[PDB]
Amino acid sequence: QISVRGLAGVENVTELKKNFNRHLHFTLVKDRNVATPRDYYFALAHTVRDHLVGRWIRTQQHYYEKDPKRIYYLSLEFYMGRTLQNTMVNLALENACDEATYQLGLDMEELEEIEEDAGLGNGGLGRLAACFLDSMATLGLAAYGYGIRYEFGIFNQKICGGWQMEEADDWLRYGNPWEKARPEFTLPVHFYGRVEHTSQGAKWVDTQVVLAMPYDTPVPGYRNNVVNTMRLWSAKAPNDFNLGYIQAVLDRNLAENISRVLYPNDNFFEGKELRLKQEYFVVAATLQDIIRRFKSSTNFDAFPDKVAIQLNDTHPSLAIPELMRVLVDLERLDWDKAWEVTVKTCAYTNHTVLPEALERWPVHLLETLLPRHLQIIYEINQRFLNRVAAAFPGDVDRLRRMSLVEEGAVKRINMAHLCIAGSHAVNGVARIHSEILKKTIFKDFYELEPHKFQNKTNGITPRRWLVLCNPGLAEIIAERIGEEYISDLDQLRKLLSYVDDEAFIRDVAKVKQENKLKFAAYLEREYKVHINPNSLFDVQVKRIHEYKRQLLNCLHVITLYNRIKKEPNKFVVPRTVMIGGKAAPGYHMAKMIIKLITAIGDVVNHDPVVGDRLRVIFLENYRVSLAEKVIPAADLSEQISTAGTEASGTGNMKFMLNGALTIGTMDGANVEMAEEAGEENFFIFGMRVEDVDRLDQRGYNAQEYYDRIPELRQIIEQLSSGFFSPKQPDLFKDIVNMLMHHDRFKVFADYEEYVKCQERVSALYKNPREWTRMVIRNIATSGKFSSDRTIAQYAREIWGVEPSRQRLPA
Amino acid sequence: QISVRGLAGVENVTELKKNFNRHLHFTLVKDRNVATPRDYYFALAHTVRDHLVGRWIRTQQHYYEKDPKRIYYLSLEFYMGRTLQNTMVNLALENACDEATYQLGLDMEELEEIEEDAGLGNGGLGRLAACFLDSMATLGLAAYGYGIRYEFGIFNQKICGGWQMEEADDWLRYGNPWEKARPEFTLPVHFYGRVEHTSQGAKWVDTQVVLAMPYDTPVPGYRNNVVNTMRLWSAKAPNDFNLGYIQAVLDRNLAENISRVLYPNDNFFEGKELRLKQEYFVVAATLQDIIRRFKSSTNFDAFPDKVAIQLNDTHPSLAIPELMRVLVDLERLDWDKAWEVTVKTCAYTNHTVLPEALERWPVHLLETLLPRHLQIIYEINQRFLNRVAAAFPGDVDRLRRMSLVEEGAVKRINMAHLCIAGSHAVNGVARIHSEILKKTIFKDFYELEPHKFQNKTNGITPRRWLVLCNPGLAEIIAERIGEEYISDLDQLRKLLSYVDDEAFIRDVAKVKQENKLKFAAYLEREYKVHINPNSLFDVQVKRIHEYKRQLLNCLHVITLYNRIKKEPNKFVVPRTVMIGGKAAPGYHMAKMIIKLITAIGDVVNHDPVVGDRLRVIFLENYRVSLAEKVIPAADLSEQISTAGTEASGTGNMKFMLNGALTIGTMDGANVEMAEEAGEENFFIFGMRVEDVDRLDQRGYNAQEYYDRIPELRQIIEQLSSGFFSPKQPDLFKDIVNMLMHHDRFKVFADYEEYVKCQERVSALYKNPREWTRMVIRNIATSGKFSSDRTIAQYAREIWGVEPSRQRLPA
Ligand SMILES: O=C(NC(=O)c1ccc2ccccc2c1)N[C@@H]1O[C@H](CO)[C@@H](O)[C@H](O)[C@H]1O
Ligand SMILES: O=C(NC(=O)c1ccc2ccccc2c1)N[C@@H]1O[C@H](CO)[C@@H](O)[C@H](O)[C@H]1O
Ligand SMILES: O=C(NC(=O)c1ccc2ccccc2c1)N[C@@H]1O[C@H](CO)[C@@H](O)[C@H](O)[C@H]1O
Ligand SMILES: O=C(NC(=O)c1ccc2ccccc2c1)N[C@@H]1O[C@H](CO)[C@@H](O)[C@H](O)[C@H]1O
Ligand SMILES: O=c1[nH]cnc2c1ncn2[C@@H]1O[C@H](COP(=O)(O)O)[C@@H](O)[C@H]1O
Ligand SMILES: O=c1[nH]cnc2c1ncn2[C@@H]1O[C@H](COP(=O)(O)O)[C@@H](O)[C@H]1O
Ligand SMILES: *Cc1c(COP(=O)(O)O)cnc(C)c1O
Ligand SMILES: *Cc1c(COP(=O)(O)O)cnc(C)c1O
Repeated sequence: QISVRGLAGVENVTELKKNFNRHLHFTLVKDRNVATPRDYYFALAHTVRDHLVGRWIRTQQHYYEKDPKRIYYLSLEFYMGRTLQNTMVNLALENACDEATYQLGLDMEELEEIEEDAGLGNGGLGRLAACFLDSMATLGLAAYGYGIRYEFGIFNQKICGGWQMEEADDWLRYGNPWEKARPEFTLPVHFYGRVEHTSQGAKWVDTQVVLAMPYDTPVPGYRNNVVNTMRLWSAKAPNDFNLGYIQAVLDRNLAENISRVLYPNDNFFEGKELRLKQEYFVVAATLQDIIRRFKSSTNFDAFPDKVAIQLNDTHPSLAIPELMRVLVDLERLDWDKAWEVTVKTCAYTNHTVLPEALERWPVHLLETLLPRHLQIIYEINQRFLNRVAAAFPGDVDRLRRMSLVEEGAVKRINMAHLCIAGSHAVNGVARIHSEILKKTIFKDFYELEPHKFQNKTNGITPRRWLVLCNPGLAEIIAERIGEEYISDLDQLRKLLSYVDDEAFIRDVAKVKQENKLKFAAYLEREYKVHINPNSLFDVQVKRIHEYKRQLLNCLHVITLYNRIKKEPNKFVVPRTVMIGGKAAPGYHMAKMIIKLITAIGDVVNHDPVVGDRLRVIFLENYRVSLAEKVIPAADLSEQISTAGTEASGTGNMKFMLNGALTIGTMDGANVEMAEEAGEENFFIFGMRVEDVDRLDQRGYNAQEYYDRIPELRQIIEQLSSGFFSPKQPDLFKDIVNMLMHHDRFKVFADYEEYVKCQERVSALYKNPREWTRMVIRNIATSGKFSSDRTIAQYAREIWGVEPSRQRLPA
Repeated sequence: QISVRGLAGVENVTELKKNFNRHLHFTLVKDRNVATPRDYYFALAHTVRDHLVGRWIRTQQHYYEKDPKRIYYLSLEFYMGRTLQNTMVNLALENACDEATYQLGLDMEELEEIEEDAGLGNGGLGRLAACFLDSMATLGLAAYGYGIRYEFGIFNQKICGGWQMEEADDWLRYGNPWEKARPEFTLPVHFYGRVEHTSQGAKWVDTQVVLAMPYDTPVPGYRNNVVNTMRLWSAKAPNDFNLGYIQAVLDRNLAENISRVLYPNDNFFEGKELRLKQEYFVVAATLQDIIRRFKSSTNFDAFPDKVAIQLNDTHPSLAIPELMRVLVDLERLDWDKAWEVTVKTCAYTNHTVLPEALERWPVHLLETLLPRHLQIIYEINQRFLNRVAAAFPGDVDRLRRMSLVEEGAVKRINMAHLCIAGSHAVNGVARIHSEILKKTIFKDFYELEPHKFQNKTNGITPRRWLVLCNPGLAEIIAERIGEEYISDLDQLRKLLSYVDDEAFIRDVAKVKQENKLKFAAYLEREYKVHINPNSLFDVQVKRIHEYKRQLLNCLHVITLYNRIKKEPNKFVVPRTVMIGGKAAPGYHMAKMIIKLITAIGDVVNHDPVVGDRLRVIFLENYRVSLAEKVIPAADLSEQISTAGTEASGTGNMKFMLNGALTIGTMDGANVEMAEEAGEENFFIFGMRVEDVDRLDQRGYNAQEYYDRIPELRQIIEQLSSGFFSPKQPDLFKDIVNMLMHHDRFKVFADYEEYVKCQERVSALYKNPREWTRMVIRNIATSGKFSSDRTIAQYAREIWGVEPSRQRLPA
């Protein structure tokens, strides 16, 4: 049908059809007469999966032969989404499979909807790991993703009476065709025990053993025949575990609980023992694999030349003392040499400056669970603080500020300080964020070792986030500039010469309209809600956090409603305001915000005077597969975090690539986005970081804004009096109290500028031609935000390896 | 190589080789360079598995079209063993696969040793279900086996310091290629709750729900292209289960524990709640399947014409009140009509007369877990006792004896009485056992309803228990009488005309010698123990129970040892005495017996004066795959239970088919075996049932035997004084105390006759020609003990269906 989806040759189509029928019969044990749509999905999945095998075996044997430097990306989260369409895209099989299934009397898009998301992450950090794997494979790097195979990923969100309910994400129920179990490569992981000091150094003894069983998932590069591996560990009890009899067998669950469920708290660090076990589990098993592979090529001098370990946040920070443990205790290397190797091997990426999110493990937990690692941490700390004292003699306060050990009621280990000490590179994820790191929370470390600190601005893969989710846009772009931009997104700059092209303007606007029509139909079919497809699609999708300020969006929505009620017969640009995202289960305020959004919707959507001029919809169960649907349909992207709080954002980039304009603060990657597109092509508002700082020094008084802005006062009165909850008039008292007395994120301070900026958005939307021209200027300058660019910078500036777009033989 | 293993045609061999290579590549994702023997096993397994698919689909669709009466065999145990060789045998693929693998440079027998046993049973009852499935498929019956997919089967037995240790049987660790998960056919099972009485009858409400997910395993008939299904249920938590958040997800384990582990207690009934849950779980899920299939053909009059349910012991006895529940509560049938349907549908098989093994569930457990079923049981009981009162007016003691409710400190439900009341047929498993049922424990029920009581003497499948495990014997038999005996074992009678045939005598003896050589080599390679292959292989393998009297065997062994020590320079027939079997983990005496056997071995095997004239070996981890090795190697089969205690035995039949002579009491199927072969061709000794009865009336005094038999006294003195345990002289005091003061099984009473009979065995073994001639007379008359005969009797006399050896189209 469309060019970017590849060739549908007679020979390929015939072959796909017969392999489909073979799998239906031999693999699924069904015949056409009782087969369901799910059976058909699995037959297709197995058929496409077959095409990965040869490339996967030969990629991995190629690495064994050529022995390049290996990149190990350690993460507790890999937010992969669906795999079927992505595999077809990267293998150039999409049109062929579409034709093959059409000829068998099936709709491939319907079959694609059956696949469960691999929801093994919370949001941005987990999705970044997924985009990175795609880019590393596309750039021909010998890269491995290592994590945990959670039996249950991020919870499915149900909305009941306006409240979030959580249910288990049983994503493995029907099986996972994309994983290959490797029980033969099972490895032991140790917990508890005690440290014994012999003549020949320390020994960790009397441990409890949990087995780590790997499951391998292929990661195909874009049309380069490279297939890398994501290896995820599953927890298994040893066979003599607890070995009255029946209870001992049932107690195996205790060991296997390690890989049972993803922790869904993305707001606040909680020192839970099970989480600590997960963190060590992934680290201990992974490092054995790394070392095995390094030995199968005595001398650890060459270790950093052959191995890079990237830590996705501090979550796998135990890699640093674990590497030291193995090198010192098992390999008998001297401390200083082991430390040199460790530092040159490890690099650390930070994802937030919010103090409550930083990992600070109680010493008493580490003492019980990992006694040897605590000893090693103490020794790392002593040697590090000796270096600080020599560099800054007499600066006693610096010593306590930089210590890996935090003093207080409970002693804690600062995992971020551990990561900086033990890594040769530390990076933030957007230019402003990396600057904030050097000026604020890690200032002392930057002064000691300035060379360690880098920036690596985030990116997204243009495969999933353009070609897969928005084929209509990919095609109209390809018609003008060819197909090379898919693996070289900078080429989108060529589209600037089409900003005055009448055909292209019309095509861009047509693709958006079709996407909006498709999404409007999806909302009725799956959720029974009606929307006007001619309205401006105003979208804020991301996890629910106070710093992300969904509340500020709520205030604007109520303002528009109140303005309509005040002057009903005046014209306003119709809007469909869509807010979606999950709240961490223990985050009370976030759960209240969800309830507020639905409550606003209940009043607004049923007011006859409003009509179809304003609609407020909460998008339930926001996840990767839903993002692929809503983002192509969006007109306006809400990126409205308080300046200095959102480290980067990546959703922002997805919307820019897909033809939405952005209303945003100068925060995270928004700054660089506006810089690329031009500030005149961006809807920028609000305090800058400097203005926030000035307000903090003076003290933030919300009452001032309430007193001086009548429209804001009205909203607060409505909230307080029970206008949005007639049967429970005090329902939103917590929200009001927070806004008035303890708002860390200064919602009121940005309100006026936000409302004014929103008026400028509505004004431009009235001029479809000028709206679309500005859209073209955004799409054309989105190239920097490809994760291919990001990964190439990691490769060259941190890992010390060269990327290549060169094909492996098919 | 050998004829009975089928053809190895050029076309088949070429096809098997390429499909093997395809699976290695596409299914296992390996290449020849890093593939291990386990990978090669799985490639072969998948290759053979492919050949089952077409036949499986067409057998099941054939049943849907022809709508025959369906047989449902309900069991908590299916002791299947390995599947690969059995599948090859039944499909006539063995020689072809042997050649195919040979040409790829592999040894198929080595690959076969990699497969784990499916150890989903304890012993005879579980293995009977497995033999029955094979025979039902071979006789073309529309039969389904329904049970539980235990994650852990019967424990692996390790011997440490002479003691049994149990470890988890993690049989699913590497995957199971023989099962097909059917998550789409998941069904709900209800527990707890309460009973509500409305105008429209009773309702069971406020229940907890556990999901039952089926896994299907193919059961191929012998070369008839029939492939039946064994459906095993796995427990799954519903997605809103317990739905702080983390704990709720981890608590899903509580629901899923239902199918976690097989209960290994085969001696003593224990009223454990988890076991009750298992029993209802299998029954509730199975009955929904039965009813669904019956409806997919309103009128339940025809239900018994289309459905037979066979209860393997009382373990699935809840089927009776569950069927009543569904018919009365859900389908709205009147009680009397539902009861008529239930009785005509169900039949019950008893496997023991020992009172401690009978299921007697505390009322308080049923009240909490299954409140509606308890109400139904009470109602069944009232109506049943009304019938008894009308038949035997004024007989008040009969009423309390026959009641399903047992009075006492704790009220209990007698599940056996429930089964008799609710079944149209009740059978024992050997003629003497069925007679004992009618004369003793079920006498009252027999007097009320004599027509219900039947005999169905047990059998074993000649596929697994001759062709598979003893191909050498199968071949020499086939050379003389052809191949038809494999599915018509009565044809073995033709071998009587070869009893004086010199060539055949030599061939029978040669096959035995080769089997003994092969097993002697196995013992050295896998267990590092040396044996004389020229000695008489004296074998007792079965679960360790007091009634089975492994202790009597022990007494004989010590007698031979003491006789040798008394007259060292006298000639005795050399013996290798092999005892093997698992003890239930909580059965203290059985664990002591194992320790005694190893302790005897420790003294006997290291006495220089003994030499290689006597060896005592405990066969560790006795299971189906080990039985297939040891049984073909045996010369003497020990079947020495106290008369009236072993309901049938089936091991006895396996040994008879494989060319061993039997030393046994007139117990269980031994009686019929001796009747078939002729008493002159059997080594019969000891008390008959009548003699045991006479001894009980008088009172059994063990002291009498101790006082009057000097050789017995010596052994007891040796045991008491610490001759077999020098460092713990009182180790065996429990054994001695039991033998002297509370032996339910009269070990001393059979001692003299047993020892004398053993002398007659040794005498015959000195004459190899006459030994072998008697062996031929045994093999020739073993035909009755085919499970094909057993199943044909069930079919005709209980289920009301005709068997057929007719092929389905390939
Ligand atoms: O589709 C599957 N088919 C079988 O296991 C299968 C196929 C044919 C069979 C023929 C005879 C007997 C068993 C069979 C099982 N298995 C599924 O494979 C998935 C992807 O590898 C895996 O995730 C599932 O756990 C498994 O059920
Ligand atoms: O998603 C993020 N964090 C999490 O999901 C997360 C996960 C586990 C946590 C555990 C304890 C405390 C905070 C946690 C946050 N961070 C986001 O990372 C993106 C990728 O760099 C970035 O664009 C966002 O600005 C950042 O908030
Ligand atoms: O052998 C298996 N292979 C795969 O799952 C497989 C094969 C090829 C693949 C290619 C690319 C990505 C994943 C793949 C998985 N799976 C096993 O199938 C068994 C039998 O059906 C089942 O019991 C095991 O659970 C499963 O690991
Ligand atoms: O194996 C048997 N029983 C068990 O394994 C078993 C299983 C679970 C139990 C639970 C509670 C009490 C006893 C149990 C026995 N019985 C044997 O059945 C054979 C087949 O009919 C028969 O040949 C044997 O004589 C009988 O002991
Ligand atoms: O010992 C070896 N001999 C030959 N090939 C090997 C060996 N070790 C690893 N390989 C190849 O490297 C691939 C990946 O190995 P892994 O990354 O260590 O798991 C395998 O699939 C093999 O093709
Ligand atoms: O609804 C039906 N239409 C056609 N075939 C069916 C239908 N129901 C069952 N079958 C056939 O019967 C087989 C076994 O079904 P089951 O025993 O009910 O699980 C299936 O594999 C089908 O081939
Ligand atoms: C991209 C993405 C995110 C990250 O969005 P931000 O707006 O950067 O927080 C979160 N969830 C999903 C499902 C995503 O795809
Ligand atoms: C046949 C068999 C049994 C039954 O043996 P009996 O001697 O009849 O108790 C027990 N276990 C296994 C593994 C068997 O094969």
